[PDB]
Amino acid sequence: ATFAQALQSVPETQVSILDNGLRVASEQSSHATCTVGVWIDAGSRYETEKNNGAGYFLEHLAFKGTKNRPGNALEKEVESIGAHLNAYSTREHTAYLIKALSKDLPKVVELLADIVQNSSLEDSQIEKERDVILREMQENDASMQNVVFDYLHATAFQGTPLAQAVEGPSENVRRLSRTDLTDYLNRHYKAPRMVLAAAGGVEHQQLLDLAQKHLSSVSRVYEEDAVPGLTPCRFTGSEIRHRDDALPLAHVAIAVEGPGWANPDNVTLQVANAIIGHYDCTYGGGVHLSSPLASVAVANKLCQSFQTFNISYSDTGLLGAHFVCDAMSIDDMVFFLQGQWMRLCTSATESEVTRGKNILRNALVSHLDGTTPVCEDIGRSLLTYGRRIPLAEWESRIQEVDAQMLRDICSKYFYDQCPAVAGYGPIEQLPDYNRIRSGMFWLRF
Amino acid sequence: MLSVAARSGPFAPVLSATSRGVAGALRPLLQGAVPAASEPPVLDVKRPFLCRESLSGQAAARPLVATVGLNVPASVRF
Amino acid sequence: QPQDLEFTKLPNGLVIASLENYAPLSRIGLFVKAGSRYEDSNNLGTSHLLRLASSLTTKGASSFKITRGIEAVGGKLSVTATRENMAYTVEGIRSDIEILMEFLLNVTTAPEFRRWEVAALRSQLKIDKAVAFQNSQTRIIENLHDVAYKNALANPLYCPDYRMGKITSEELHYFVQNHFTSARMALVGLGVSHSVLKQVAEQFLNMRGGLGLAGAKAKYRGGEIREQNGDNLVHAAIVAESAAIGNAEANAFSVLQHLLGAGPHIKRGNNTTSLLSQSVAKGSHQPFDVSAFNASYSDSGLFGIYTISQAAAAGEVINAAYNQVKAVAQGNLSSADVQAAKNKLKAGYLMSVETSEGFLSEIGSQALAAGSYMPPSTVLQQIDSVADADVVKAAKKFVSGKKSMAASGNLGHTPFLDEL
Repeated sequence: ATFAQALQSVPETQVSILDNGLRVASEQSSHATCTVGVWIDAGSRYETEKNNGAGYFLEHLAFKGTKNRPGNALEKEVESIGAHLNAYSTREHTAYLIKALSKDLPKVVELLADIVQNSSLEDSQIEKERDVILREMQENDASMQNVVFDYLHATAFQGTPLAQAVEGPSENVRRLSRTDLTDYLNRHYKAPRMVLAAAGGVEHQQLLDLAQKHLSSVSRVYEEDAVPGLTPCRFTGSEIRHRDDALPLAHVAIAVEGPGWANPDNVTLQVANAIIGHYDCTYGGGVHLSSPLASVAVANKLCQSFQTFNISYSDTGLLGAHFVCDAMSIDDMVFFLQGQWMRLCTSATESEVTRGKNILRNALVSHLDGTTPVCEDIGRSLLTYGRRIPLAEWESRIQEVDAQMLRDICSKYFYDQCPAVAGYGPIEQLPDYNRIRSGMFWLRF
Repeated sequence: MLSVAARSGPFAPVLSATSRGVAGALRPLLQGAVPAASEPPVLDVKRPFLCRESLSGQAAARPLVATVGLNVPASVRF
Repeated sequence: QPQDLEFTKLPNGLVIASLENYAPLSRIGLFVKAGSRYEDSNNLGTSHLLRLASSLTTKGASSFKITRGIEAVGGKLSVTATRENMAYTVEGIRSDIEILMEFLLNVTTAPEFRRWEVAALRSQLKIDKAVAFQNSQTRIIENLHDVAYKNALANPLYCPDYRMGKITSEELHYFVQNHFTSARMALVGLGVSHSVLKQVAEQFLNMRGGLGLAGAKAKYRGGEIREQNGDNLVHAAIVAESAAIGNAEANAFSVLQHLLGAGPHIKRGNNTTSLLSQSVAKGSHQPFDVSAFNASYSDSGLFGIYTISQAAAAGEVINAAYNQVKAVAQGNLSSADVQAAKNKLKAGYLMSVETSEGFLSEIGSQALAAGSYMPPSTVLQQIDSVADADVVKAAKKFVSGKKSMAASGNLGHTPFLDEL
């Protein structure tokens, strides 16, 4: 019962393609429940600064009434069977997913076929959701990490569609019309950019038959033959700082340019993140934490929390660290963080690499647990890689990483690079961009 | 006898609060001092709730569950 | 491949449940009947410090060794506490699960409790209580239990402010020696065989005494605490006594909860089948959120209504929800709504046991409460056995029962218990 044959024992994701070109993928388990979702390759990266809130406003409007299920009927027979309905939008993907029982598997599928295909976008509902979205952005203004990550995207991807937020600016929310939403639907809800994913108690032939019966004969043709393309986004080494001294804590994110989805170096970079790790003030480890940054943050009482991120988009991304701390510690925190990066560029040993490999293995195997994250991973995998990468392949790519190539990849993506810095709060002691840029290399090396 | 000092004998300084704007010639008995009360910890502010749509789900329905971890942030479920 | 859940009660009372599903990630929990309900008024907050003391020095493994070994193998250690029981869960891959097994058993059964470590850890007690009390419904649930019970369920999950700086090591030793005994523990494993789990059970879990201390039966008082703190939103909870765990009527109460609304099913939905949301939403033009609160403990129950509303319209929201439950109690309900509530309850249970953590929590709770493993099909069968007249009886028991109220916010328009 070793780890290798245990990862071989995971069931294979079965993928088929319909006539219109939409992918249908399923993974079967012994659970009595299931998660069935639709993943669309559409987001704020596909918007041209006149419909910047379009995908957000459509996912607000998607569950409020369709042509065959007007008004609140769709609510009534999604929750008469105890199913849960969820939707989210990133900068590159959109997901509509249902958690239900296995025996309610057909109706759920046609409910999805009722949502992404025959949505009715009523004008008074448009006004109500416009007000709802305006005050929901007002709610999101007071969450400092969302503001900091939006600032980081805006200063790292300037002049590109990757800088803008998923919600868009408030003026676009005030002036989006029904015609622009229908144009967004008819441009981006195309069959070759849709994956119907299912996980749990799902029979793949039954799912394929239901997708043939319900999801066929949709889209596949641009009506004016205006095929859109995804241009590369320029990374800009820059800094944004929003100083506001009345806030109790300060949030700072520092990132560099990532390689993208298709680059295998992400795996190595993930191990690097596992060496630095994360910390929060409620952690029980204290000073004996294996991460040197977390141990020195406990010992010197520096940060409220820190975390490392590797956000990947189509051949680009942000690889870095976010920390919240009080003002008087900020610069000192930056110093220690940069030191850890240079340690990973210069003096990475095999013990911390083995620890990071074990942490990454445990992290991905623990993340793939339950029908919802498995279906979520299937949807992202067929949208990004074009295939579902098996977990044994992930284990092989982890186990091929040693200290030498970790040093090489960390030096290629970290050493002597211009970062993107976002800061919010009492950020007076946040150092200059020149000091941070000087801290991104070592004179001793 | 229509006063709290004439009708409530021992409970005169607890039903009445007497401050001095300008101090008199005689010092008051029991001067008193504040022995350096501790500072509450500084926490990041939570998002508010200004629509019904984000308030939906905030009401508790299950017993309180607390969870701590070695390298996992502490959480509470309702 | 998870062929059978295999179950064994040892003669010292220790329960062992294991399931070899051949999963790549083994998860092992120890469930102890040593919650916050077993403290009296002399050692309040001891269970909170015991929950935070999972990474201290043990006689067999130091704190540095425990933290470094657990993070070196990539696994994790978690403590989950309710008012009734505590659970110590360790998580790892199969090839180094056993080092985590001595770590888990050393922490749970042989603490050293050095006084300088707990003196360093009481600041963590203060920080953890502040982080937990950052949001208002935690304090509402704490105040509601303190309202509802005289003893043995009204003890707080988090340490009181005066008890910080005063919990000593011998109090923790007394609590562990009186409550972490063999007849109140269940060792549950997912991804391990029964033989390894039973041999570490006989090699570790045989040195403890017996049934330990009894308890105090959790008698009911009722009342009201109103905490004026000037929030923009008023949080109110009105609860009454209900059935305990193991009573059939409690199942009916669960159905009644899903008759009234136990949470949304659509991200940004209107809650069309929620009776409380339908009754309140027709008279409110400003944001609100109303649900049914259900809490069943091994000797007691608490069923009620949770409301979050504006300060100026708390009274009409509370009165509309209470009138909706009163209308349910007078036999005004549809059988289709009872069937939908049953479907909601069954789907919620099957989604709760979907993950491995929820599955092992369910197995440990069942082994502690009843000493046996009940299959989910039997759980759904006894859910389907509930009559609608039982739901009417549960609503009538809530209506005719003595109420308990915990409120917070700007309570200038929040009604009192006699004003309902």
